[PDB]
Amino acid sequence: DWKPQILAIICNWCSYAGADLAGGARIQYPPTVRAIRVMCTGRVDMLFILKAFVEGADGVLVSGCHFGDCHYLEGNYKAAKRMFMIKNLLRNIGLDDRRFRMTFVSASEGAKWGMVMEDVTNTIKELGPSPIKEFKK
Amino acid sequence: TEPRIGVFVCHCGTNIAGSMSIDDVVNYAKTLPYVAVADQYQYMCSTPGQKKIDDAIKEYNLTGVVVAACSPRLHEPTFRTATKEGGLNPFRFEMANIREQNSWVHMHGMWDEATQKAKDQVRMAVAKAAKLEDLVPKSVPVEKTAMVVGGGVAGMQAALDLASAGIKTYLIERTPTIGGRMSQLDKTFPTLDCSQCILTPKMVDVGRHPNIEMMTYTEVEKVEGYIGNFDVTLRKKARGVLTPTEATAKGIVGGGCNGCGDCSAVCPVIKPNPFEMGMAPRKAIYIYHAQVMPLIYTVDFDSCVKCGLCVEACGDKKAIDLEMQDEFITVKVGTAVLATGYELFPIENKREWGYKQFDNVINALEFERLICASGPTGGHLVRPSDGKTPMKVGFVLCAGSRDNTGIGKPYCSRFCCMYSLKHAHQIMEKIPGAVAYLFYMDIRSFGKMYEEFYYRIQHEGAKFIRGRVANVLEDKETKNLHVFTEDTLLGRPVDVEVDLLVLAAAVQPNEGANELRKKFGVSASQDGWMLEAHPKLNPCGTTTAGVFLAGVCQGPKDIPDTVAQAEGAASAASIPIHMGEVELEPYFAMCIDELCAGCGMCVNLCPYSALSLGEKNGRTVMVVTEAKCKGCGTCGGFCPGGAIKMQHFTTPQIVAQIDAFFAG
Amino acid sequence: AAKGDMLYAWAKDAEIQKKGECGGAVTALLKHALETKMVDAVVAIKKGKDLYDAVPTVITNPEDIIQTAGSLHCGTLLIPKLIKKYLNGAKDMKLAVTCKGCDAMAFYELAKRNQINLDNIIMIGVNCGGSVSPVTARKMISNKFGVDPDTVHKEEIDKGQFIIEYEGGHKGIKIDELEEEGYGRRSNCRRCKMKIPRQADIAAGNWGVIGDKAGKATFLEICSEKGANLVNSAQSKGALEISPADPKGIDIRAKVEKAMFNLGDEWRHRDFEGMGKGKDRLKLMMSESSKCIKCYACVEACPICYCIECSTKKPWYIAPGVLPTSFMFHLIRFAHVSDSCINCGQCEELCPMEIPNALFMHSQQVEIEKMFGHIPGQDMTPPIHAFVEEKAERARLDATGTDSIYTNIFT
Amino acid sequence: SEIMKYVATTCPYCGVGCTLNLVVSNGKVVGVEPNQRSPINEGKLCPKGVTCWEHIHSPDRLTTPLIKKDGKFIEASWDEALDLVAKNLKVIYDKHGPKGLGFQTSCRTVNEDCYIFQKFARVGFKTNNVDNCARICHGPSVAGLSLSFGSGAATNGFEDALNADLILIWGSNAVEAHPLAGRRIAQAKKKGIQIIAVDPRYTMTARLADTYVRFNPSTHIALANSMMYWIIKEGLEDKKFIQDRVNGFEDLKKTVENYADAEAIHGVPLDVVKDIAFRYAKAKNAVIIYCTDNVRSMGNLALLTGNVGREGVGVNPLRGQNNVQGACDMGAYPNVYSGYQKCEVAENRAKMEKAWSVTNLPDWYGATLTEQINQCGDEIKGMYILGLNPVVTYPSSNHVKAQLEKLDFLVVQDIFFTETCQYADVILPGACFAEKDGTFTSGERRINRVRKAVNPPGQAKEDIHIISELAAKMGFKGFELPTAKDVWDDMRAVTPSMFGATYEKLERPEGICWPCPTEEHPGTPILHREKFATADGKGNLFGIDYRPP
Ligand SMILES: Cc1cc2nc3c(=O)[nH]c(=O)nc-3n(C[C@H](O)[C@H](O)[C@H](O)COP(=O)(O)OP(=O)(O)OC[C@H]3O[C@@H](n4cnc5c(N)ncnc54)[C@H](O)[C@@H]3O)c2cc1C
Ligand SMILES: Cc1cc2nc3c(=O)[nH]c(=O)nc-3n(C[C@H](O)[C@H](O)[C@H](O)COP(=O)(O)OP(=O)(O)OC[C@H]3O[C@@H](n4cnc5c(N)ncnc54)[C@H](O)[C@@H]3O)c2cc1C
Ligand code: SF4
Ligand code: SF4
Ligand code: SF4
Ligand code: SF4
Ligand code: SF4
Ligand code: SF4
Ligand code: SF4
Ligand code: SF4
Ligand code: SF4
Ligand code: SF4
Ligand code: SF4
Ligand code: FES
Repeated sequence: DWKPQILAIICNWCSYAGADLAGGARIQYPPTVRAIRVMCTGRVDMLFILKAFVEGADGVLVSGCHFGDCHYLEGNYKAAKRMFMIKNLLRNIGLDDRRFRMTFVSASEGAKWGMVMEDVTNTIKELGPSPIKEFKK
Repeated sequence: TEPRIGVFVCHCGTNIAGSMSIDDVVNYAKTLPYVAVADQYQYMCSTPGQKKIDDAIKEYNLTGVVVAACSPRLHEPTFRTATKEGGLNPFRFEMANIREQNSWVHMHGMWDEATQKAKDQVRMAVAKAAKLEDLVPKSVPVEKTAMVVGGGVAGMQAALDLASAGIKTYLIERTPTIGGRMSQLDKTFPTLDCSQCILTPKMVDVGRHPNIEMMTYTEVEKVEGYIGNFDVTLRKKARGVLTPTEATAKGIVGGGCNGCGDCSAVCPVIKPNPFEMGMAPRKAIYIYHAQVMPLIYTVDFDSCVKCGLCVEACGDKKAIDLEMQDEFITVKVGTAVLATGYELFPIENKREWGYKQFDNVINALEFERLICASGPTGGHLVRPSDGKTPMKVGFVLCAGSRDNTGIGKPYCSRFCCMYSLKHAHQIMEKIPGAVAYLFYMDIRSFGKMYEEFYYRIQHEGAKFIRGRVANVLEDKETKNLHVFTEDTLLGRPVDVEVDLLVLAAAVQPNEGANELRKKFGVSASQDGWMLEAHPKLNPCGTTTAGVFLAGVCQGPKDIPDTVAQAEGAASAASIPIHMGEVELEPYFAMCIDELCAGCGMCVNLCPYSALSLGEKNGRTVMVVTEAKCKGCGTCGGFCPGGAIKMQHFTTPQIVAQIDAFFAG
Repeated sequence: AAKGDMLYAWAKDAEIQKKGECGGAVTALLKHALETKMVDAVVAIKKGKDLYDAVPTVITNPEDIIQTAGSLHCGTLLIPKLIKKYLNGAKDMKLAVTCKGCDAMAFYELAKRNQINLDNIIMIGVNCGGSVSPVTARKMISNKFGVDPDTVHKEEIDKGQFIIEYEGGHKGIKIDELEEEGYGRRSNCRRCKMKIPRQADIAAGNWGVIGDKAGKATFLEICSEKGANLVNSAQSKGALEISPADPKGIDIRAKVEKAMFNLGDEWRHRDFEGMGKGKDRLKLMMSESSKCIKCYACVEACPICYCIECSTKKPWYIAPGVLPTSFMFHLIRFAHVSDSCINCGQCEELCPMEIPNALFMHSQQVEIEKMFGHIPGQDMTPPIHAFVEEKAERARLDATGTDSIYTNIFT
Repeated sequence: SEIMKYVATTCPYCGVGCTLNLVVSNGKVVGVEPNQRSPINEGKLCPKGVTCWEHIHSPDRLTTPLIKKDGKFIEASWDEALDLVAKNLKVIYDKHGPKGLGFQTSCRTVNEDCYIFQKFARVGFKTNNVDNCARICHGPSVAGLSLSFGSGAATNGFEDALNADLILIWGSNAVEAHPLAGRRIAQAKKKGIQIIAVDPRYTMTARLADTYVRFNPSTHIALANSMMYWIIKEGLEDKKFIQDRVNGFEDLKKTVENYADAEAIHGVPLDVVKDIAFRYAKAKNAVIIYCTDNVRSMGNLALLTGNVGREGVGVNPLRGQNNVQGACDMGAYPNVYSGYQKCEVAENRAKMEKAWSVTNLPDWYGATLTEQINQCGDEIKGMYILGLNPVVTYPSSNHVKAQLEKLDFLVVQDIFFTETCQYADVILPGACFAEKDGTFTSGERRINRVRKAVNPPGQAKEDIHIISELAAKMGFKGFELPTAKDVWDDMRAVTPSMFGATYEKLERPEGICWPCPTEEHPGTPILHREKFATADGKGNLFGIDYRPP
């Protein structure tokens, strides 16, 4: 039974609030994703995601605020640019670009957070362990 | 080696202990790299919990503390205060959310897995806390002055509110008088009170207040700085006439311009009056109207011929200086309020209404001036074509509004329905037997006592044709106006004959308002008005700190809504002045100038314009205005060189969390 | 003679014309600019010990400019980074630099980053059909031409073939035949598509010269007002000869440029598909990058890398001392550079361990360019991350028809 | 006023001899740039080469001569220090013969410095107590490979391994130290060449290998003997090569037989030793890259399989230091004159008498750096040190300190104020590689050129200038050598091996390999092409038994 290793970097104001609301509503989801809780998900550098993938992450999830709903008014657009370029980079280096995703969860969507956890867990179990672990890292 | 961290795990009374093994979590934390003590307690948000935290801090000499409990947004201030009481910096505390994210979502049949997730969360929290520094709270002092740009009702209200709060305030008015648009109105909907009558006490209060410097006939030349200290350079336009204070300062004991008016009586130059929409004559030396706050009689220098007759008209008082130029004043303010107001949309476009080519077609402000008793005539509405009183007046509502054709405006001007009703009432009252026709397309009486006003207007005899005017022709013999539209109710085409046609034109920001709002770093909205900090919960604020918006410059409004907005802006501006300090965000960005390369990419990356490129030790580096930064982290996450330090969320601390996730 | 004209230019002085490669117009222009005191120095290339040794030189004394006449097809080096390092980005010196297409692109990439001052630099760029590494050139000459390299008097690339004039005659071989063997132009030059540097101040070449001026005139394209003023002054002071270009010359010039673009596309396809795809490409890149010994010459030579202290040196990304470096070392460079890489090739040819850095970097470059639509080396538009627009991101998210950045992005 | 000037110079940090461009701006080195014309490295440099310019203009560089008077050092003039050195050296010589003086040089100095050093040590006072740090920094490899092949230098070049088929790295940090000699291994990996590493720990170099073999430390000879025993057992030895070019085969057959299954003497299983041995002896061209019995046994492997006098073959020790080859070639060695001319034989002594205007050359075996240090108080009193820092470098630093204290009148000429300098009585500032104008001799025997980039800081001087001034003050004749080229010509005029390598030929980027007798000779990149350099034209192999640690 191989245990997937998904890392999440979720902003304080919307995604973290959404996860808190999901917990408050007693919405169940598998215990596979652990969070980081940056302030604005525009704090997320590309080197964070790449370091996670190198260190042995099986999947990476970054959750922010809906466009036009950022607490700092522009962070999620910078994050979106960075994550689009990250998807390019993971495809072009031979990694599966579907191992990484960025979601937009607001503070009122706990059920959406549970659905996202289920979907990410299912996708990563389908893809299997990261190839980077086998090749000498 | 030096960091010693204490881990404390809360049971939350079988809320956490019912889903995971707390003993396993504690015994695991006892073996983490930097851990001096690991303890468990039932309710650590209670006073015994704080007592235990303090006792452990004192007896193990902990460098930092990690609490495995509910979400930080619930009890982070609580445990920060707990840690501060005990001899540790508040921001040396770290929290692991093991209830909202581990115990309440993994209840059923997930016991070993939930414990493993708790171990991972505690590991990541300890890894972050081992690299946490001391964040001493710091603040920026605030200059105890305020600036209000715009002397209208919004600017006047904001200035009076700030002054009566005990704050010295500058009121900067472009025109020689403050009153604004309200001074041009004859009556006010829906109460029909005289506008000058309700506004004159406010104007004299502004003029008399010791805490307000009323600088009229001047504008803002440039602005620099931030919320703590705005250095604003103003140009005092050459007024040409001295006030008694300025006359005494100049040297002569003779007073300056008691307002007698002899100069205007002898001036031989005639020019249009902007206050009367250009329908009335005025001299080169003049006042807008009799009820001007500073009764000081400006001279129009680009129209004066320097004949020097007004100086003999003003002898022994020497109030007139024909040969002085604009001065520049550098003022040091704390906050600023923008109240620039509005102007009329140019309805000379939209050719099917003959505003400029037909003589008996006028706009609403011209109508107000023509029907006011202080206007070019004795309040007698007369036709511009021949001066005869009209018996039939049409009102074209929505003139240039809700228009998506690119000529007019796509928004509603908010008050054109109400003052059109007021104008219809005024014509039907002042001229007996006159009939008002209102060509309307969605009558909008939304405010308090507005629907009752609409009912009363209909009851007094006003005709409402529900149809946007298609076009307007004029008869060559009698300059009467044929108005062609459809009565969509009754479903028939209609050609209405009117002696006078009044266009309820849309409103737009005043000329030069966009340059001013760029000068203060305020962004425009997609309608072209000044943008708000938050459209819902901060109607007065702006993204730039220390700048607040009041009045129609934020968007078209009624006088009561404008006054409410102005008072709110005054309160928001007074708050930092009253406190005397602006507390910086606990987690601002710092530039490590030893690593900056002066590329300047990050400058355009901050929504709040905090980042700028400046010299330091002869090198071009980045400078962070801490008063503007908000700890978003966008710049720190971008800079390739790692020259920006997001404290409490630094790159070393976040990577430390990621490293510990993939550890044992 | 004004912003977009095509001209035939040569030198009044017979010596410059004779030593100049295709009419000495570039050298005459540089010499005149240094005479007239428009610039304080000229950064050019001169022969070192032989014709395979190309050395950058800063010339302040004008009568030393004739030594720089003529091109060196073995000079595979990049001027602008040297300017940034050793001339303070020309922030006090007005400079006149002769440059290739890659050199102009590097100029613009460094100007986007405030590293140099383009208002103090005149770019007289030249067309480039490709360069050859000097050791590789000597290996071709000794192996495929059957000639001792020391005896070679001149070597060049014309009409799609490598020609060497050596004592006893001249030989010529199609560049494609050499490239199919493992010789010829540099790997990045085969993929290059910046043939005519229209982003420079003047663009000088020998394509489109026809008839009586086959090798006696230079084709000048005036790409700026600065270059127009320079050429007008050179013509006025009697130091340069200008003639209108014959239109059919421009026709063949455009045809040759299009053929070069097609060849570059062919080589791009060949190399990028030769890397592999899927897990095999990842295995290739990780096995290649495992050889790195952290010389940092890839970082120090790349125009885009401008930082004071590279992230590859910070201890929380790369653990110091451990020589079998993690894959993170090259992923940092991929993240930072692959958006705006000008395919200069310096990273690949300064690498002691023979790691194809330029191949990988350009492979991400082409994908980034086709999705974001940002062409690196022109017009000083900010890098894709230095300037993020609202509508652009909203449209990019809406184009995928999905509420998240997960799938439906690529074809 | 040379706003940006490129100066081509050889890297001073190891024996590969990479070429780089120092950048001079207003008379100060400001950076290092690639030199793509060089065939050695094609403009490529290791971490050290990229940052070889930092120490040139350090503030701690010595600028004036220092003299020790009753304790702390005092600045002095060149005349005062040189006169003191001359007086004390003459007194010591006249009192204690040739035995007393001892001469130590570094293998970092240019060839001219080492040659003029040994010339001064012999043309004046007649002793050959002159040595270098090669004995302790590189090792005894040269002596063993000289016993095997006649000459101890590397037989083939570096890129010649690209023509091989089974590059065999034998316990080397090739990519760690001398990384651009491992660039060739990486290139051969790209070309598709078998590579075998026998590093006793798994390193960067062993990662390029197709096969990796780990063996217990200090058991190289046992594994080599096992390989040779199997190659002899199944007759993969080159009989034709052995008959006409190698002697001593029967004794090898006698010796090697006792190592049929040498497991537990080395940790390599029998199938692995058999596989690697057969792979070596079956490839037509195979090259060994090594890093005295160990190198002698490596020589025995190459002789048995006939991989010496050809392209892409041979044994290539890496040599570890910038001019360890040049220092030994120029005569900075106890019992050789120049180009390994074996002072023992009288004919070379007569030749040096004829060409040096001197009489009664020593003829006796000198003392090495350890020998001089051990007897540094009893009979060796007074000694000249050219670039070494013996206190730090030698094991048991306290013993070196004590014996340096026992001596009288140490001279520790150097560019930096090291821990040895404060035991000295006179300190003469030197010059770094960027301020000299000599030559280096890389490990592959190529003679590369060092060029003057900047001036020395203050009153510092090149070692040739200092030694010439000292000889002028001591009255010795034969040192009127104003420039390094004159010293090079003087060196050429005596040694027959390097007669044809003029500065005109060395100005070419390719340089010149060391066995170059005639002026039109294009050098000798491949050693022992036709015959070996022993007493007869046959290289002799030896039988080594395994002595446990
Ligand atoms: C025809 C008409 C009839 C109306 N009737 C009614 C009614 O009956 N009842 C009602 O409640 N509302 C009525 N309104 C709306 C009312 O006029 C507005 O709500 C109100 O005037 C807005 O207040 P304000 O001070 O923001 O506008 P303004 O009075 O326009 O404020 C702008 C002031 O700032 C000055 N200023 C502008 N730019 C600068 C600058 N760059 N520097 C310095 N000073 C500057 C201007 O000179 C002016 O003094 C009517 C509007 C119109 C057009
Ligand atoms: C490597 C290379 C390849 C070229 N390939 C082509 C080609 O395929 N087709 C074509 O039409 N033109 C090509 N050119 C340009 C061609 O040489 C021009 O026709 C000519 O150089 C300009 O005309 P000219 O004789 O008046 O200039 P010149 O008087 O010859 O002046 C040449 C100038 O270029 C400088 N220079 C020389 N070598 C280099 C170098 N390696 N990098 C940068 N600057 C250098 C010299 O310092 C001098 O300032 C190439 C140039 C180079 C350097
Ligand atoms: S700190 Fe949180 S988890 Fe602990 S008892 Fe209080 S509310 Fe419950
Ligand atoms: S004449 Fe003099 S006092 Fe009278 S209104 Fe004019 S300026 Fe004022
Ligand atoms: S000087 Fe000017 S303001 Fe005075 S009366 Fe003459 S025209 Fe009028
Ligand atoms: S307020 Fe009335 S007249 Fe004015 S735009 Fe709105 S609907 Fe039309
Ligand atoms: S902080 Fe970073 S991005 Fe900003 S100017 Fe400095 S180096 Fe450039
Ligand atoms: S954290 Fe945000 S607000 Fe603060 S300087 Fe950086 S980008 Fe600007
Ligand atoms: S990269 Fe392009 S411009 Fe540069 S040398 Fe190669 S072909 Fe010429
Ligand atoms: S130049 Fe090559 S070996 Fe050096 S750090 Fe870059 S990739 Fe690694
Ligand atoms: S990464 Fe390499 S190929 Fe790309 S621009 Fe930089 S040096 Fe040139
Ligand atoms: S690789 Fe990235 S961090 Fe390093 S110098 Fe280049 S841009 Fe800066
Ligand atoms: S390999 Fe040796 S010679 Fe070459 S740069 Fe490195 S240390 Fe210097
Ligand atoms: S605060 Fe969540 S996206 Fe910025």
